[PDB]
Amino acid sequence: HMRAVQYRTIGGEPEVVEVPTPEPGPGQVRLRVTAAGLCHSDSFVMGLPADQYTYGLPLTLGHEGAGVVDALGDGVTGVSVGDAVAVYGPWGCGQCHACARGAENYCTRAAELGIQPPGLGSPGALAEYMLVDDVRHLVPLGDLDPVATVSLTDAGLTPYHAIVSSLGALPPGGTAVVIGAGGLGHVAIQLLRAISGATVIALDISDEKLQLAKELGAHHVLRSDDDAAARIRELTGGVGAAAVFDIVGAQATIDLARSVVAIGGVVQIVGIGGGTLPTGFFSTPMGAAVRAPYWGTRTELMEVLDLARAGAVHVEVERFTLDQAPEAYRRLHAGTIRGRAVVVP
Amino acid sequence: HMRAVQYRTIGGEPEVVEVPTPEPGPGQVRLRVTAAGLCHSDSFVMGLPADQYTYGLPLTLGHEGAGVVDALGDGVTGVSVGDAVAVYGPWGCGQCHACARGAENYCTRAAELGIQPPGLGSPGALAEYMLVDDVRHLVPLGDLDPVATVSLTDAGLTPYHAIVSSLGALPPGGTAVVIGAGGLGHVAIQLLRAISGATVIALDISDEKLQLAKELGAHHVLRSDDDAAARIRELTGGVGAAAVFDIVGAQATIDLARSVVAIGGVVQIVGIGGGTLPTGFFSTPMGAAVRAPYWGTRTELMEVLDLARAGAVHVEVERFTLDQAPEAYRRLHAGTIRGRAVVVP
Amino acid sequence: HMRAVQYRTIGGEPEVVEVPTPEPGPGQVRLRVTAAGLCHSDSFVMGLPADQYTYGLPLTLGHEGAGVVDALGDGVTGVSVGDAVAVYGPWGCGQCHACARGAENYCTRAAELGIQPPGLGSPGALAEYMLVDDVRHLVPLGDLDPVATVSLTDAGLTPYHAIVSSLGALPPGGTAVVIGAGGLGHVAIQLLRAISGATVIALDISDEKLQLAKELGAHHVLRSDDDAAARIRELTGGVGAAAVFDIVGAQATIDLARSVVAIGGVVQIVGIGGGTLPTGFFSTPMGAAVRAPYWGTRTELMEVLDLARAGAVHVEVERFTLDQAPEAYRRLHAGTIRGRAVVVP
Amino acid sequence: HMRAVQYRTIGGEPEVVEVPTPEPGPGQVRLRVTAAGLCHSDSFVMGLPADQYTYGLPLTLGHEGAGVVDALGDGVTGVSVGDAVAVYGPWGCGQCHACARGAENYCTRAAELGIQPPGLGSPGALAEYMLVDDVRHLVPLGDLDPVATVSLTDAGLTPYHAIVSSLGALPPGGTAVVIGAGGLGHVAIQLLRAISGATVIALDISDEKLQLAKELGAHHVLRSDDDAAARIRELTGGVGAAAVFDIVGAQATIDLARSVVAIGGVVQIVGIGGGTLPTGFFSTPMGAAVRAPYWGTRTELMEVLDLARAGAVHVEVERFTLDQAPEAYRRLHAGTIRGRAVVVP
Ligand SMILES: NC(=O)c1ccc[n+]([C@@H]2O[C@H](COP(=O)([O-])OP(=O)(O)OC[C@H]3O[C@@H](n4cnc5c(N)ncnc54)[C@H](O)[C@@H]3O)[C@@H](O)[C@H]2O)c1
Ligand SMILES: NC(=O)c1ccc[n+]([C@@H]2O[C@H](COP(=O)([O-])OP(=O)(O)OC[C@H]3O[C@@H](n4cnc5c(N)ncnc54)[C@H](O)[C@@H]3O)[C@@H](O)[C@H]2O)c1
Ligand SMILES: NC(=O)c1ccc[n+]([C@@H]2O[C@H](COP(=O)([O-])OP(=O)(O)OC[C@H]3O[C@@H](n4cnc5c(N)ncnc54)[C@H](O)[C@@H]3O)[C@@H](O)[C@H]2O)c1
Ligand SMILES: NC(=O)c1ccc[n+]([C@@H]2O[C@H](COP(=O)([O-])OP(=O)(O)OC[C@H]3O[C@@H](n4cnc5c(N)ncnc54)[C@H](O)[C@@H]3O)[C@@H](O)[C@H]2O)c1
Ligand SMILES: [Zn+2]
Ligand SMILES: [Zn+2]
Ligand SMILES: [Zn+2]
Ligand SMILES: [Zn+2]
Ligand SMILES: [Zn+2]
Ligand SMILES: [Zn+2]
Ligand SMILES: [Zn+2]
Ligand SMILES: [Zn+2]
Repeated sequence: HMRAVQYRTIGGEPEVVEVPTPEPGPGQVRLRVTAAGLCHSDSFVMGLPADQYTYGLPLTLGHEGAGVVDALGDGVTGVSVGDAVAVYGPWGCGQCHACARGAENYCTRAAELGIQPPGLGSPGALAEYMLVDDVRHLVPLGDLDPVATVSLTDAGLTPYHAIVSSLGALPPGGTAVVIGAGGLGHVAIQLLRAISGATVIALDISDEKLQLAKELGAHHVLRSDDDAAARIRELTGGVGAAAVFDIVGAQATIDLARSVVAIGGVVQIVGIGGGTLPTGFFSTPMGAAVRAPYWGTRTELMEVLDLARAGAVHVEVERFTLDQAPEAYRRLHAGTIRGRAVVVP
Repeated sequence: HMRAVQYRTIGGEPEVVEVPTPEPGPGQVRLRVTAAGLCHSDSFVMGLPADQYTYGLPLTLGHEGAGVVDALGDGVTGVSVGDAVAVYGPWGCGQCHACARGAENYCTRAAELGIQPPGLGSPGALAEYMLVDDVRHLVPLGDLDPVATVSLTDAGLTPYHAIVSSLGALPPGGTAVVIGAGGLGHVAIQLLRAISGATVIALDISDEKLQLAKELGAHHVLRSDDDAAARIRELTGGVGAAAVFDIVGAQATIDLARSVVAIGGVVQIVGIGGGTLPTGFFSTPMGAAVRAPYWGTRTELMEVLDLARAGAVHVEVERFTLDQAPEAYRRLHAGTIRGRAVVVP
Repeated sequence: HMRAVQYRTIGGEPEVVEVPTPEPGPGQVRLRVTAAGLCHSDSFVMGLPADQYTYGLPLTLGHEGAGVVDALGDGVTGVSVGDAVAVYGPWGCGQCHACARGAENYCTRAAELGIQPPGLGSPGALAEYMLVDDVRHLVPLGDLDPVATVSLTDAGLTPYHAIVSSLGALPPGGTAVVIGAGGLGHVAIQLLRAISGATVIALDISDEKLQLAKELGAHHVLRSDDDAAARIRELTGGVGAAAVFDIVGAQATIDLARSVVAIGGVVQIVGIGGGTLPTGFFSTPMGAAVRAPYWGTRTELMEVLDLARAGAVHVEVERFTLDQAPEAYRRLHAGTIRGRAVVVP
Repeated sequence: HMRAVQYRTIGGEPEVVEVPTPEPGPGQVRLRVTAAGLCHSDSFVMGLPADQYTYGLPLTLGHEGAGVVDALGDGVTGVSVGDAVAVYGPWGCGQCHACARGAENYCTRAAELGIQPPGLGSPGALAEYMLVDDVRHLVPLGDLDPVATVSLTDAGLTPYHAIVSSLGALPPGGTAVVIGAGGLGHVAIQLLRAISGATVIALDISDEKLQLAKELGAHHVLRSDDDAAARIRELTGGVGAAAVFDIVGAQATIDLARSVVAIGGVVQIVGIGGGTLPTGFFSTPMGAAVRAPYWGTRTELMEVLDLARAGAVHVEVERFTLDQAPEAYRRLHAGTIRGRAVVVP
């Protein structure tokens, strides 16, 4: 009845399979999927041992989703069949203190209630159709290209969230360091330019990726190696960086972040790569804050899409078919994706 | 001993005159003036009746000052002879709650203590030399061109201050309206682009000035006439503008601001033009805030200069000599200055 | 089938009448009403000429509602029959930028969509039963006394909102002025003590009401008369008040607010009493902001109720029956209610 | 010429000694010391090995200072002989971006320029007289008791700073945990009550100290032991604490802080006790921030003193003479000081 990309066996690769076409229950909506982004978080999930994997098998992947509204569940109002929409991913209960400010990413009853994001417990977007639990998890696209913008649902939303949180500690004329210019990173750079006055130093491990970072707005680019810290120190007059966004989050990138963050600065550990930053006296500088944020808010998604509309941010897309999804994931693990891999089913 | 531009007779024009070269008292510094901006606030001061004028005669004009440090007063440390510096203008006591956060513009003991800005009570910058009361009112220029950047001391500082105050009410994807694209206005536009994601609508009364506004970053430009409000309504989907910066502040521009500010929006009345905005229920929308800010903070000046360094903002300058200062002021009143008039003595 | 208090004829008084007991449509919930507060906003609505009145006749009054969940509409989840809940009143669309941060009070599509608060267009709480449009407009009471706390839905929520907005301009050791110690006012005073370090000056026109204000936390109380401004000036060392909350909002109380707000201060015009504050240069001080807020946010309601739980705030209640509702409204207009009139049907 | 308490030999105890009475150089002021607080930071400094100790020998101790102005240095204005003043301790350059907002605690040129706080490099307050570098490091006392309030210069200032930084993450009705109810801790508790709506859970290791914490405003007190985490979990409905202030900062107290901080919460590591908090994914919860703040700002000091004036905070003082300073330090290390040890010379 419909085609989809699923994780089905622990330690195995994602596979294109045929599954039932779902029907919207009451409250729910079905989208005909127009675009679906691939995220390195998916590689992280599939790289988990059986004892640590909690999302059930099979799992349709894909938590960056956009589409056209296909069918309405019982009692649904707010959207009409035919509306083009992006999917807000980090679902929450809707009612707690956090959910009420739109910050369903920090919902305090989601684990207890078994609420799970699409592609991370609930059925994802890498399919011809998908279900969304509730109308508040849908944002209008207007006449934004779904393929061009779908990744703003995470590749944009997540670093935007990290940046907005950090703005107090990034005055104009301060310096922001971005470690990793990939899916999130290449959007992170653009977002720092759009809404701060900060000088942006990007880092990565291919010249080719550094060149894209330069073009996307990075004032300075640097290889992520042993020299990085000292060059960043030189670039900031020895003061260090007011803000550091680590989009890798390995021990070594975190170590780098610790050596270059300024007095009173902030480190957002965005990338999930196995490290921790030892925060405390004589480890991190005085006044320096460290945080590992997760995804972002409903308002923030809308805001990121509005930046797309205004031409202030865009995704560098590498386009694929549904059948190529496995192939594309292999490319992503190998580091041969330029920007974001996006599937059009 | 030195040449200067002064206001000497009520209702009269500024004149080039010869005066004593001042010597720095203890705490004070003398600058050899490298650049001096002209502001429409000066026209406002000289247009005051005798009973309302409080700055004493004669008065050397010019509150946008930059220079090279010429001589040190007794006990001065912090600066060296030869340092290039911008002058922070809205002087305060240094010690009250406001002064301590750097916001000497909102100093609560300045009037009581007779503290007055250079060119607005104290001797100004339109001269070959000038005195600054204290070292904390000097900011380093580095290798910024004094002539290009001097006006960032007010033409930049003032609207930057207004914008920073308003950022909470300007999410990315909201709309900011700028009424008046003159000295402050043409910098205001650039600053909104540098540090917000907001769509900028500029307004003015010459096509020529609107064209410069477009080039400087305004997404949309509009003649400031009877149609303005409805076009702004159309441009925002009928919601109105999240923020309005009125750099004219006449009753009519204020009236315009009131008709277009959105629910929960903000109006910064920056221009001094004789009006007031009737703020209250069924006059201003629910949640809408109105403010008449003054100048800006010490940190904000530094921040604006750092934006100049990073190429994010600049002043469109029209250059003059000291002898042409009167001529230049006539031009400013007539509306035939492109950006900012700057004198080099 | 059920008893209710309605406004039925323009210029007439509210009447106890018998109406149909409503049934919950899909999405909706019915409450058995445990308490219903009376607000002076209701007097304002009933005092409107026919051409300005937009809520339709008849209208069941009462926008401060609490209850026990009586029946669930089709497809409703989140609440169970038997749950004790407060009603969040300033309803919005749920989906716009403002609604998504919980600030349905500043919803930008409510007027267009005909969305109306209970007791202010939709059927209110002064009845044995009431309908709520959606589950997100219900907050749990836990084991808070509905009668004691119901007025926190507006009498608390509204000034809390005004205070939270103003906190940046109320450092500890600054002074907050509260003009009017009535339903909102007597809670406003308590809230300023709970969550700021500000010295509180309350004002009113009866000694008896001033005495309650003193007891509820006001550091200083003053008759609202010609001497008020100078006493407030003396009390602040001539600086003025960092924040002023006018809970009357008549021209004279607004005039008072203008004369006493400090440089860089803020005025929240909370009371609806026909005035406007002329905001602008030489009318309001430099940096002073003026705002007419409306109600508050979803998070703020929860926060106010949590303060009640912690014993940090309470409502001084004057208790009535449904039959006494008209009588109680007469008392409120005459100024002989101590704190808040609350009806228990 | 004058008596003072100094650290003179590595690993040795502080001694009362006779030294020259200092004279104010230009810019400087001499205080006749009216009170001098003892801080556990001093124990930390004296417990340092020779290779890690950087403050030179001898060193007059005492960084909580208050006094009466005794003599003016050359060119000093702002203060008069006879003015009662508290000493702002975390000195900075005065001119950098941080210093300009008053945050000399986060000055980015202090280490480079050898600027050192009184009692932590510069000569301290535990003496009959002391020198202050500049007038901006003095705050007026008014008619506050120097002995009662002197410790607000650090015991108050430091946690106030930590709390103010955390307020965004402490809505009213959230929970704040304070680990350690000593000099800073017992003020921290009061400050959380004064300026937030948060429920306060204090912890310590003596019943006697816990009892004082209860009296000073702690809603709940708990022994700092193996049960602490679970009781805190029970007390917050399993959500955890929105904010945790660790005033011990040992590995075990930091471990406790990590287990109880909520999703989106914040940990301020205030105490210097040798630990670090491993901040990062699956170590700290999503959105949780960790920071090790240092001292506070100029505005914050003023604000804390203004809270004292208003009766909102006070120091529980244990009074000593200069000769008893060594004895008092022994007591502090042994944990037999109730609140703050204060010396009156
Ligand atoms: N916190 C969140 O909510 C959240 C959300 C989405 C993704 N993520 C995480 O963010 C990280 C990045 O995701 P993505 O989709 O952008 O990955 P990606 O594969 O698109 O990009 C990774 C980039 O990191 C670069 N890189 C690798 N090692 C590096 C090093 N030592 N120094 C500098 N650069 C280095 C690569 O060259 C590449 O450009 C992942 O760990 C992912 O799980 C986190
Ligand atoms: N608040 C403060 O602290 C502060 C500081 C500096 C200047 N100002 C004030 O700001 C205002 C502008 O100063 P400036 O130096 O930029 O003046 P300017 O002469 O450089 O520019 C004025 C601009 O306003 C435009 N204008 C005039 N009427 C208009 C209308 N009805 N609609 C749209 N545009 C209109 C003109 O065409 C011109 O471009 C003045 O009133 C000045 O006194 C205030
Ligand atoms: N902005 C909003 O969203 C919102 C919400 C609710 C109520 N309100 C408005 O707030 C105002 C107060 O409502 P309430 O229910 O507390 O009224 P109330 O009748 O309970 O209290 C009014 C109080 O104001 C006092 N007062 C009257 N004139 C005064 C003066 N000149 N100076 C000082 N005190 C004076 C009275 O003595 C009384 O104590 C009303 O205008 C109401 O419509 C606004
Ligand atoms: N970050 C800063 O800028 C700054 C400033 C001043 C002081 N400090 C540091 O703050 C800490 C406290 O200073 P103080 O003067 O208040 O010390 P103090 O001696 O006055 O108080 C210490 C308190 O901690 C309690 N305590 C010890 N171990 C504990 C545990 N495991 N659990 C709970 N409570 C415990 C003690 O019983 C005592 O009440 C020190 O480490 C000091 O160096 C930091
Ligand atoms: Zn992802
Ligand atoms: Zn939730
Ligand atoms: Zn000016
Ligand atoms: Zn001042
Ligand atoms: Zn009301
Ligand atoms: Zn809405
Ligand atoms: Zn200390
Ligand atoms: Zn500094």
